[PDB]
Amino acid sequence: AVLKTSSFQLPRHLVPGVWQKAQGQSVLARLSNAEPQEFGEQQYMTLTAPP
Amino acid sequence: MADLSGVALGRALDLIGIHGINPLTGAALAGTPPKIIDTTNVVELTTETLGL
Repeated sequence: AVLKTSSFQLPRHLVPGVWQKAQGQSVLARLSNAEPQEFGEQQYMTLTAPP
Repeated sequence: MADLSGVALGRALDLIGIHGINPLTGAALAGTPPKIIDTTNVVELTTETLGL
């Protein structure tokens, strides 16, 4: 019979890099600016009713 | 509170001149005074004219 590459069982070539679907990013990080905070619960003053 | 006092005295002119109400209590002023909403020129919104 004729010799064919079928008989060699050659390994596949690995191609560099990874293909990925993109991830949706944070909206709150873009619509609200980050304020500098110290560790813990913050408290904010609100006006409940006017005179 | 100092800023809120000025706007409370500004808003009173509209509530007196348009509506004839005392702003604090929201009740009508006692005299039956002239108010802009006394006018007989009313256009009253039906569900057909509402939205135009």
